[PDB]
Amino acid sequence: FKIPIEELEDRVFVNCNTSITWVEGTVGTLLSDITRLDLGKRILDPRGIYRCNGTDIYKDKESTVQVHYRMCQSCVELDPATVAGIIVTDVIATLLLALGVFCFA
Amino acid sequence: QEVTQIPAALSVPEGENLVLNCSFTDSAIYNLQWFRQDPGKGLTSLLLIQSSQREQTSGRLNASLDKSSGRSTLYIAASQPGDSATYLCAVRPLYGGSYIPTFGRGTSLIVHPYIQNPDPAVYQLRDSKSSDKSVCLFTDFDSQTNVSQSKDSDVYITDKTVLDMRSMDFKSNSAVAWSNKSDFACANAFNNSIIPEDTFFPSPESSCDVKLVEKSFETDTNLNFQNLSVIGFRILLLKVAGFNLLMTLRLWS
Amino acid sequence: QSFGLLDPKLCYLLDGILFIYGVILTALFL
Amino acid sequence: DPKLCYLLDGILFIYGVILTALFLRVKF
Amino acid sequence: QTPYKVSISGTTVILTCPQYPGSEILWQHNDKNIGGDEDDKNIGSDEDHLSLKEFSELEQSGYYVCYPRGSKPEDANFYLYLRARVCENCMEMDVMSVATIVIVDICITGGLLLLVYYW
Amino acid sequence: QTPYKVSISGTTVILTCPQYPGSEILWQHNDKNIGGDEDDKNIGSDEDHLSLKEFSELEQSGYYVCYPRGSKPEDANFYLYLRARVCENCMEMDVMSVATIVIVDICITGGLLLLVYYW
Amino acid sequence: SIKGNHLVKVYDYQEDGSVLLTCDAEAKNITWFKDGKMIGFLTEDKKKWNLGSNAKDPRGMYQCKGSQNKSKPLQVYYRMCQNCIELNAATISGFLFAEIVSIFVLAVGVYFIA
Amino acid sequence: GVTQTPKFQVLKTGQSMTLQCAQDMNHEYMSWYRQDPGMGLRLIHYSVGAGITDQGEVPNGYNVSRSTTEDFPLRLLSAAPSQTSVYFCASSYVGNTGELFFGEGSRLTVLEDLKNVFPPEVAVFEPSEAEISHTQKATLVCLATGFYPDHVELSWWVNGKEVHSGVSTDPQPLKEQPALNDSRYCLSSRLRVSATFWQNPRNHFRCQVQFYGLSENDEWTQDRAKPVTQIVSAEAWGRADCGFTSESYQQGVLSATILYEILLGKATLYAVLVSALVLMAMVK
Ligand SMILES: *[C@@H]1O[C@H](CO)[C@@H](O[C@@H]2O[C@H](CO)[C@@H](O[C@@H]3O[C@H](CO)[C@@H](O)[C@H](O)[C@@H]3O)[C@H](O)[C@H]2NC(C)=O)[C@H](O)[C@H]1NC(C)=O
Ligand SMILES: *[C@@H]1O[C@H](CO)[C@@H](O[C@@H]2O[C@H](CO)[C@@H](O[C@@H]3O[C@H](CO)[C@@H](O)[C@H](O)[C@@H]3O)[C@H](O)[C@H]2NC(C)=O)[C@H](O)[C@H]1NC(C)=O
Ligand SMILES: *[C@@H]1O[C@H](CO)[C@@H](O[C@@H]2O[C@H](CO)[C@@H](O[C@@H]3O[C@H](CO)[C@@H](O)[C@H](O)[C@@H]3O)[C@H](O)[C@H]2NC(C)=O)[C@H](O)[C@H]1NC(C)=O
Ligand SMILES: *[C@@H]1O[C@H](CO)[C@@H](O[C@@H]2O[C@H](CO)[C@@H](O)[C@H](O)[C@H]2NC(C)=O)[C@H](O)[C@H]1NC(C)=O
Ligand SMILES: *[C@@H]1O[C@H](CO)[C@@H](O[C@@H]2O[C@H](CO)[C@@H](O)[C@H](O)[C@H]2NC(C)=O)[C@H](O)[C@H]1NC(C)=O
Ligand SMILES: CC(C)CCC[C@@H](C)[C@H]1CC[C@H]2[C@@H]3CC=C4C[C@@H](O)CC[C@]4(C)[C@H]3CC[C@]12C
Ligand SMILES: CC(C)CCC[C@@H](C)[C@H]1CC[C@H]2[C@@H]3CC=C4C[C@@H](O)CC[C@]4(C)[C@H]3CC[C@]12C
Ligand SMILES: *[C@@H]1O[C@H](CO)[C@@H](O)[C@H](O)[C@H]1NC(C)=O
Ligand SMILES: *[C@@H]1O[C@H](CO)[C@@H](O)[C@H](O)[C@H]1NC(C)=O
Ligand SMILES: *[C@@H]1O[C@H](CO)[C@@H](O)[C@H](O)[C@H]1NC(C)=O
Ligand SMILES: *[C@@H]1O[C@H](CO)[C@@H](O)[C@H](O)[C@H]1NC(C)=O
Ligand SMILES: *[C@@H]1O[C@H](CO)[C@@H](O)[C@H](O)[C@H]1NC(C)=O
Repeated sequence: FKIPIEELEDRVFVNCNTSITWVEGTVGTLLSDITRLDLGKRILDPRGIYRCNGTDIYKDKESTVQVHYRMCQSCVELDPATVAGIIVTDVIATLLLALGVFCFA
Repeated sequence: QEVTQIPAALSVPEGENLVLNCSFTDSAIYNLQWFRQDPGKGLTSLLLIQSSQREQTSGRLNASLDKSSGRSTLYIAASQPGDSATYLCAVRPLYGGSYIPTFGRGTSLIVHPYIQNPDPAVYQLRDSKSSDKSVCLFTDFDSQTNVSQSKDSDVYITDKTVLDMRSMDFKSNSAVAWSNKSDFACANAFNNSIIPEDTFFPSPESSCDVKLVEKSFETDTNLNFQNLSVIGFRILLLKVAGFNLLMTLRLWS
Repeated sequence: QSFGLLDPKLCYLLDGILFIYGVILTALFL
Repeated sequence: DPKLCYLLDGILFIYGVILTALFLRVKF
Repeated sequence: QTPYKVSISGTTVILTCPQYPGSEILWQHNDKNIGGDEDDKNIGSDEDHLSLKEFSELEQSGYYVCYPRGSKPEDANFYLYLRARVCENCMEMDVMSVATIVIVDICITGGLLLLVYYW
Repeated sequence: QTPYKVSISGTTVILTCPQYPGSEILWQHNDKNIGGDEDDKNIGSDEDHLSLKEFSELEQSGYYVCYPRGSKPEDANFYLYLRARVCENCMEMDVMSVATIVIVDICITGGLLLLVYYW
Repeated sequence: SIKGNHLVKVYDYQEDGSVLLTCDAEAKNITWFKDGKMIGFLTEDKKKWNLGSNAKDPRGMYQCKGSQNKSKPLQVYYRMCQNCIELNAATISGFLFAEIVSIFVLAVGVYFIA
Repeated sequence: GVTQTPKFQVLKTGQSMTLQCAQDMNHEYMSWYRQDPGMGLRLIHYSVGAGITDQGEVPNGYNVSRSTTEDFPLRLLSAAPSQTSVYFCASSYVGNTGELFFGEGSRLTVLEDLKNVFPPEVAVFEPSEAEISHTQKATLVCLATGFYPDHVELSWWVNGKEVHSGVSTDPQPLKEQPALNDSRYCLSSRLRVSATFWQNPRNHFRCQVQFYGLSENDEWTQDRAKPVTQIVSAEAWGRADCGFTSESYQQGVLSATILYEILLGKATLYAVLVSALVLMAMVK
């Protein structure tokens, strides 16, 4: 079944005709009305499973929805050549320090 | 033949039950339609009453017909500000003639949202570039308060409008007045209409807190890569500094 | 608030490599 | 935040160089 | 209910639907059949996995569901809503993870320090 | 085939329309006429150059086009899209540019180290 | 306009750095050209062509192939300040202090070794 | 459904215009209604089938034809100033249900001379700091002033997408000079946003105004630019102006990065020098 969720102004909410049953995941917060549940900021990666009955023709109906948001606020850009560049720089630097302590010894 | 609606205008607070009546001079009809217009933007109808049907219900809307009494009623349960629109009543003759509908004069409805925490205040918006006008905003006033036009032609005041913010489920009322010439300090602009004495007039002095600003901070991938570049540069700097120091000690020995 | 890996904890992490190291070798003259 | 970070970094750096001069000159 | 197993490796996105033992399966996304034909090499279907190549955030984010084969769209009752951003060679690291390499880098250097000093 | 020539100097931005030589050249910006004359002092026109002074990103970033006199600007064979946040006296750190300031530093340093070495 | 071809328009404002171009050609084949060269093939289910973050400063010549004889090239030019430094007295003051103390440490070091 | 075109139209006294209405549900009954402000709604010619036509209640000055049940055109052979009104197209089935489907509507204006029309000027004003300090909410107001006629559509765009939440628009324009006609109209719209979202520099707010005016075939001989149908927009960036934001972070980290490679080249050059002396001593 279609569980409608909307993305108003960096916040994510779950909207249903009736109450929201919570399964393991981000609990979030509830608004002034029980029928709508708030999941917080979009860039906080809200992940969870939620349940809700519909109305009219759907009632009685069981519905389950899984929400999976994967934002890259914790991602970086580096091609394999660039990576190899950093490991090369650190290994030559470490060997340079090793040479220095060799001269000290 | 003719359709008359009673009343023509209505103003009620939100949550009240509403009764609207439509009248016709001929009972030899087969149709009944109720339309919604707000204020134009086409006509929307969610209702249908047939001559063989006494009552029709859809959503929060009830409707009844009495052909013998020549009466038609529309019932609204728990009226909301979204119901503020012009409602029409239409009928069609039973005979297989011209099938011309005879629309009524129409009924206007305004529903006032119930504000939970009144907080009247007047704020001044900073003037934008390429514009010589000044704008001030009066907002969060109780629904029993209400504004009127200015006393001079060089000052323009708009009517109050209701706002809905789904993210914070908030409802509010506000009005906007602007003028171009002279002395337009909005401590005097909203004058023709009486406003509550506790209305907040902020001082021209401005103040704010960095704590609220920090809540809006966000991150991007390029910034993250730049930060890792920073950390890397520090690592190589410490390593080369250690080697340099070691060389100073060796050569000074 | 979403720092990702722009968290300030990284900002004051590497200076620890000289902070807690500095507070130890200070014992040489005492 | 970052600017204060580098100020602490510089402060520890000057402390370290002064102390390094200290034991370098004291010992030999 | 068994959660959808989603895996990201760069711009390649893999969907797993362990809710059935298998032997028949079909996908749907935003009310259209995705993954049922070989004619497009950008996408592919495995025994239990669905493979997307150069995933695009804006127009490929939405509802995903397993039918499975022989079933009908309306009888589905457990949907997944996915909207994710990704770049080529974009991997995920957390604050604690990136703090690990810094310490071991010092740790290995300590290993070099002790043994060259013996010479 | 010949691309547009764009020049930048602080808050002053000047464009060049190398095509349509000889004939009188007119300009449009966001499908509105723009040029020299005396309507504004911040904007001036040359024989084939359009000069913008004290630039602003909010209202001056958009489509631009140069067309000959008489010929309809819509029938012009080319279009340009321009965005740039202008900064007064804010010189930039291009990858080739940042290499330069490094080398100049050894030049100035390489001098004062030898005198104290020769000290 | 459309009757003057110019079939390439740009979708620019986007909560991430991606810059998007739109070709209004028929959905049977969409191919993209950069400086007149084959650079990419776009499928009918795809509608946009991505040039990555605007921070890379995408500046080039682009055109798309529909059923008739290409599209008028569009010269897109981006100059963002991912690299503009604002020369306020605080910044030059800080850079000045930084490199003068740097030269101080080199002076002390070279005086020590020599 | 019922589709009618165009949304808006401006005409010169004496011009000719034809309105298009089409349906795809094989409705037998088609009708046209014109609505004038505050005296009633009236009926124009109608057709219940292909090839027939009965006159309406205001039949003068309007013209129709029924050659195909899927299309119903309305034609104005000669435009008069009194014909300025709002028009609607209606279609329905016969007998089965009695339902009625109303078109989106068309707005038309006839003027003596076209020199009076003007394009709107759009401005956007940022919220006061007092409001965000007190109610922790930011309100954006967009003004659209001095245009003629009022064939204007206004919308808000955030990050390249249209928003339909937290937006209020004045249902009726306000005239600059209400004493006499004609006069240029002013319109205002309000958008309210939580203080956290407004104070984000990446958030870009745009106020779009779409104006319907003259066509390319319209003759223009005035000393000003031809007011063709166009779109006027106003832009605005999110800002805070009291505290630390990402823009300060970006420039700070970039200046820090820059300083690091001069320090790195500094350190590498010094390391090269001492190591060069070291290996020279080693070789010798
Ligand atoms: C939550 O409650 C709302 C309000 O009742 C439900 O929305 C309603 O959904 C029905 C379909 O279930 C819509 O009917 C529509 O009618 C026509 C038929 O030609 C067509 O537009 C659609 O195919 C559809 O059948 C109805 O318009 C819609 N709204 C109202 C005010 O009744 C909703 O389904 C409930 N459930 C969920 C999960 O949101
Ligand atoms: C949302 O939907 C459910 C589905 O009908 C609503 O009814 C609840 O359904 C469950 C599952 O069938 C019932 O639990 C069962 O009840 C009996 C007695 O124990 C038995 O068949 C099973 O052992 C099982 O426990 C539950 O009683 C029933 N609840 C009610 C009030 O009828 C459910 O109420 C809806 N949820 C909400 C929050 O409105
Ligand atoms: C558009 O509607 C107009 C009416 O506004 C129709 O044009 C007018 O039609 C009448 C006949 O219906 C034309 O001639 C008349 O006939 C005789 C000739 O002596 C006499 O009764 C009248 O003096 C009159 O001339 C008439 O010429 C014509 N229009 C005008 C301006 O005089 C017309 O049928 C409709 N157009 C269509 C369906 O294409
Ligand atoms: C709308 O119709 C209702 C229902 O008929 C009217 O309520 C009746 O009003 C009359 C006259 O006062 C009373 O005698 C009846 O007892 C009321 N109830 C019924 C069930 O008839 C109502 O007055 C009408 N409203 C308007 C504004 O005309
Ligand atoms: C759309 O164009 C693409 C390429 O842009 C076509 O696919 C390739 O076409 C080339 C050139 O003819 C062939 O060598 C390849 O074998 C094709 N590859 C595939 C996977 O088909 C594609 O055929 C065009 N679409 C249609 C419907 O003709
Ligand atoms: C990371 C980069 C930017 C900094 C490099 C650190 C270098 C410049 C530091 C590390 C060790 C330092 C030396 C440590 C000890 C002495 C002996 C003292 O009697 C004078 C200062 C002097 C000679 C210091 C000069 C500066 C020095 C060589
Ligand atoms: C590790 C040793 C060499 C000391 C660290 C170097 C010092 C002098 C450098 C490193 C980082 C630098 C800071 C980096 C960024 C800024 C922000 C800018 O708007 C003003 C200058 C300021 C505040 C710099 C001042 C100088 C600084 C503190
Ligand atoms: C409204 O309509 C319903 C239809 O079932 C009817 O039962 C009811 O009596 C009507 N009136 C009210 C006040 O609910
Ligand atoms: C405004 O408020 C007054 C006083 O409550 C009320 O009488 C009046 O009807 C309201 N409306 C107008 C349009 O004046
Ligand atoms: C605004 O005021 C100025 C200064 O008095 C005046 O010259 C100008 O005409 C006014 N503008 C309008 C549109 O009335
Ligand atoms: C506003 O109204 C007050 C009375 O309420 C009156 O004394 C005053 O003159 C009016 N005008 C201004 C500008 O204050
Ligand atoms: C595209 O270009 C040529 C140019 O002469 C034109 O005649 C032809 O019809 C067009 N379409 C094609 C080749 O499909």
